[PDB]
This record gives sequence, C-alpha cells and structure tokens, in this order.
Amino acid sequence: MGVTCVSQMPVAEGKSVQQTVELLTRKLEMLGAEKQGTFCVDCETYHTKLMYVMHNSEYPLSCFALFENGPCLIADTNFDVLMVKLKGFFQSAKASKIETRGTRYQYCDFLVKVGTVTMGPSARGISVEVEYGPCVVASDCWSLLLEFLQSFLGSHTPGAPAVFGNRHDAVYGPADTMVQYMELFNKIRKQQQ
Amino acid sequence: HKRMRLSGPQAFDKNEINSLQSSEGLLEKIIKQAKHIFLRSRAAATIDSL
Amino acid sequence: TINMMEYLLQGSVLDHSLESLIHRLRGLCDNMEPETFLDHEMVFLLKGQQASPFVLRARRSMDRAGAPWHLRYLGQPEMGDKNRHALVRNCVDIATSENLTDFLMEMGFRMDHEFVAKGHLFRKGIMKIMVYKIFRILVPGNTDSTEALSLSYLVELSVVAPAGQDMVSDDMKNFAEQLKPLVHLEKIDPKR
Amino acid sequence: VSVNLEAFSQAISAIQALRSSVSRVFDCLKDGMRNKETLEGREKAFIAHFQDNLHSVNRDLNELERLSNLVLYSQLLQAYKWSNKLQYHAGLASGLLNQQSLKRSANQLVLPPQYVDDVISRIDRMFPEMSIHLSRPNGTSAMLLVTLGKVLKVIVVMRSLFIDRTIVKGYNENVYTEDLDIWSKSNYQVFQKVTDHATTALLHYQLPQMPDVVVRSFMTWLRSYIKLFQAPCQRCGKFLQDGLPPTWRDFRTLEAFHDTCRQ
Ligand SMILES: [Zn+2]
Repeated sequence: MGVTCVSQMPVAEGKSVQQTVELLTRKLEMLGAEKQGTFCVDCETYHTKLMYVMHNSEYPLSCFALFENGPCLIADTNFDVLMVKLKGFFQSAKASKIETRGTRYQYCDFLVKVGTVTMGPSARGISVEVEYGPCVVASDCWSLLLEFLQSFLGSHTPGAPAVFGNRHDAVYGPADTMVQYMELFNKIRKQQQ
Repeated sequence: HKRMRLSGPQAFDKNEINSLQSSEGLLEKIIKQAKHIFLRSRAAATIDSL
Repeated sequence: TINMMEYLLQGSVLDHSLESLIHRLRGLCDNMEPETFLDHEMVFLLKGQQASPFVLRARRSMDRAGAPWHLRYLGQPEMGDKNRHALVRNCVDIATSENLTDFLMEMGFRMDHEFVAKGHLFRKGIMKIMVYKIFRILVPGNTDSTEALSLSYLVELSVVAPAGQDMVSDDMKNFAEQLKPLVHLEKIDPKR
Repeated sequence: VSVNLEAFSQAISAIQALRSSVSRVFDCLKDGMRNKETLEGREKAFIAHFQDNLHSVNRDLNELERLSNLVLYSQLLQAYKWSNKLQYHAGLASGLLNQQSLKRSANQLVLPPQYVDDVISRIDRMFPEMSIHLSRPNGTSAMLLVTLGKVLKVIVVMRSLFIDRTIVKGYNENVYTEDLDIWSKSNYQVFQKVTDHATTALLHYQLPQMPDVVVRSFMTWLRSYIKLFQAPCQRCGKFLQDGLPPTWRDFRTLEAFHDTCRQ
C-alpha cells in the first residue's frame, strides 16, 4: 500500500479526448519516465443501496467490492464468479459500467497513470493517479504528492483527497485507492455535458 | 501455498505474486553461486597482491 | 472460468477408536506432520423473494493467526450414476478480508447457525481427509464456551476437482474402502 | 521553571541597558559638537549620534515593559555551586581536548553476550519511536530488527558489540520475520540509497576503543530518518530530484540533503 492521489484533468480547448492523453503522456515521458507495462481498471455496478466492484490490473488476482461509505472487501477473482452465480438473485443495473485504460509511466519510485474513463464505448474525461510505494505513511506524504503534481500536472492539481480524511497514523490501504476511484467514477458518470 | 492464500485479502502487487511463484532451476542457481565464488576469490587475490 | 465440483463422502468415528483411525490415516496418507486445525464457521442465508435462500458458508481460522476468512458456495447435489458412489456439488472458493461479516450483513445476508470444528487434517494426492468434532456454540456471540454436538467425529473425504474428465470418484472409493473396516465412509444424502 | 529564569536574567540586563543608554544621551550632550572638518558634517554628526542615543533609550525602555509580561548550611550551597562549576568546566575541557587528539598510534575480540544485550536494551529504552528486536539465529553474532515508525525497518548485523552490515527495508515490505532475512534488497531505489548511506554512516561512526557510543550515534542518526518524505532538501529546497526524496543527513548536523547535493 503506497499513498496515491487520483484526479480528473479536463481536455480543454478543442483538444479531442484522445489528443489530450497523447499530449499529457508525452509530457510525462518528458520527465525521464519509462513505461512499465499497461494498466486496466474495469468497474461494474449494482443498484443494491448501490454495490460497486472494481479491479485494477496492478493487482493481478484481487477484485474489490465497495459499498459506498460501507466497508470494502478485497477478495479473490472467484468473487466475480460468485457474483455471476447469484446474478439471477442479484440486481444488475443498466450499462453503468465505467473503465479507465491508459499507459503506466515510472519516474524513480513514483508510478503515474493517466487514463480516459471511457464510458461504455465513448470516452469522456481523464483520471490521473500518482502512487508512492516507499511511502507507507499517508496524510502527510501529501506534501510529496503535491510537489510532484505541480511539477507535471501544473494547473488543475488536486488539493488532496478526503480518503486521507481525519489526521491519523493509520496506514494507507488498497481500499483507499479504490474509494478515490469510486468517487472519481461517480463524478464522470454524472458530470454530463 | 499459504502466501498465495494471503495474496487475496492482504492484497499483493505483481512483484510479490511473481516472487512467490518463480520459475528458476538448479543449474541457474549453481552457476550464480560458482560465479560469486570466483568473483570473491579474484578480489581476494587482487588485494593480496596489492 | 471452469466451475469446481466437490466430491464428498461422509462417515462417523466414535471417540474411543479415534486413536486407531488417526494412526491408520497417517500411514496411508502422504508423510506430512498433522495440521491440528481449529476453526469457526457461520452460515449466512439470503431471504429473498425466491423461496430457496442462497447459503454462503464463511470460515475464520482462530488457531492460524494472519490467515484470511474463506467464503464458499455449495451447489445442489448432482449425484446420478450409482457406480460413482460419491456426492457431487458445485463449489466456488473465495478468500475474503476480515471485514467479511459486515459486508455480508449490509448486503442483506443473515447469520443463521454457527459451529466450531476442531480436529486433524491429512491429505493423499488431491484427496483431503478431515477428521473433526463439531461443537455447538451457545451465547449470541463468542467462542470461549462450546458443548460437544456428539461424542463421535465426522470424517469427510473431499476433492476439489477441476470438473475435467472423471474417475475422480473411483480413486476416492478405493481410498474409502481401506478405512471401511475401521469406519464406513459412505455418501449420506443431506436430506434427513 | 527555566523559562522564568531566562526572562529574569534578560530583564536584569535590560535595566542595566536603560540606565547606561540614558547616561549616554546626557554624557554625549555635555561634550557637545566636534569640528568634523565641515559645517554640514559637524551638524549631521551631532544630530545622528543624539538621535541614535535617544532611540536606544526608547528601545531599552520598551524591552523592559515587554519583559514584564513574560516574567553548616552555606557550605551546602557552596558544594552545589562547585559541583555545577566542575561539571561545566570538565565537560568543556573534555570536548575541547578530545576534539584535538595528539595520539598517533596504538603500539608504543571477546565480549559477554549479556553485556551486549544490556547495551541494546539501554539504547532501546531511549528513542521511544524506535523498537529494536534482539535475536541470535546464527551464533553469538546478534541481528537487530529496528522498526522506525511506519517508515523504516533496518536490519543491523552485529558480529560483536560492533556494527557490520545494515540493510534498511520498507515497513510494508517483508523481512520474512523468521529464519531473519539477512541477505536481500528493498526493491525500492530510495531504500537502497538509504542502505548505502547507512553503510556510509557505519564507516563514519567508528570509535576505536569504546563500542557503545558508536551504536548510540548510529541509532541517533537512524532516528533522523523519521522525517523522511516530510522534509525539504537544505540546498535546493526541492522534495524530489529524479523521483527521490532527500536521502542524506549530515553527520554532526541532522539535516536533510539529496546525495547529489552532497551537503
Ligand atoms: Zn537537493
């Protein structure tokens, strides 16, 4: 678990959704960053309250089920199979699935991932996550993430996230990154326009 | 295995998962050991001469 | 993903002869020191509009520290051929985080019955033989005090086959036959 | 309390300053103007000196007002005073004389394990953030696992009451907790640079005879790595150079620096 921050960066001007990622990723490459593979984050939804199940590719076997403010269960992939078996019993929702797919760039112990939350078949928006694997402590590693973001992100740099929340010596968790992703996804689904 | 069970709830990255399941061989390890021994011997002899 | 079918044969041993069976299983099985596991299992049922309630079995290992809770779904019996002489059920095995109890209750699954099982686990190839004494749990929540459900211990031979090919039951029948003089392991239908 | 003692000592000097400054204003006026070689120069010099003297009286008066807000038997007191005096004098003398030592040569090990255990326990008593776990998996050579907050997990390898090898690891990383993972790497470049700097500190902190102050100073220097990821380099003011937090703490000066900024 390494402190992470995810924000949405607007494409701006008349730059196409893809055109902006191409440019932002080249700007990241212009940090001496080297590509270290590909990352896929695919999330499905249920209208039950509301259930969310998300799975970052960075984690090979885990599937995360988050119940809004309620607890997140980090479970094996067989969890998706249990979900499908229950499916007739379970609620399904209507094409609310949201995915962000983009390149992973490594810059000396910081992994930066810029992706386009493509809703369904049509892209709309952009998610940036900067993670620090060495920084086990969180909520005060904010100075680091902020300085690195001002280096590359510049404008639209986020003024923290609430997943850090109350000041505590509590260690950062894979659950916290998933909660950041869920808030970001709720915003793309509803930003509209 | 036990840590492969722990990989689920205590969420592991790619690196820990691949480190638990590594495809190595007796020959590879033996060669690495022999190389290390030779290097040690070499350095020792060099310092002795010095 | 392919589905995982569990082949199960269940039989009972009275306590007086437990020592003879333990020595015998050690000899036939692979040479591994006995695991001596202790675990707490709570079954959750979903009372939805459909009459049948979904049953998910959640298991926590009290004895083994730092081991994740295991959640399993057991399907209806698929036994058909008399020759197989085994009970076949669909099974999905998923390791879960400690916050499993809360997730299930918020989802709507309701805790029903809880039991604590203590006993020895031994394995031969894929086959796993578990010998355990089920203990009833009284008081709404706790594991400090347990009473014995029976003097006898259930012995279950279980194989989590990939569901590819068959003859898995034949191997199980042969192994069961050896323990048959010491204990009659047979497929007993859950009904009554 | 000590803060009250300092405020009183500062105030005593401020009263002395006010009296001296008032005497200076009148004493300089009595002497009057001096020739100064020029009409403009003499007038300017007298006005400047008088104004500085007048201002000093105002400054000294203000400090006294501000300082108001902040705040068989005699032989015993004599002995107390002489004890304090000898303590301060001998401390200063030992410092000044061991800073510059004229020893040039020696010519003109065995140690009890319980003694090493006692030394390690004494060092663990201080620095409450650090927690040191003693263990002897291989022989009398001790291996120490030192946890520093959620930041570091250092693996010190004692051969005796002597530091031989150190490999720091991350808190989330696994030291394998058992038969101890002496030989491994942290898989993160920052912690590898920290291992290099720890070996450098070991090579630096090397006292010849006494084997305890070396471990004391090593633990004190390690404790400085608790403000890691949370301090700015003292040369470039930056937190990240090539994706690295500042990795060097100067010996004799527990300040942060990227090792490229030597410092
Ligand atoms: Zn610097």
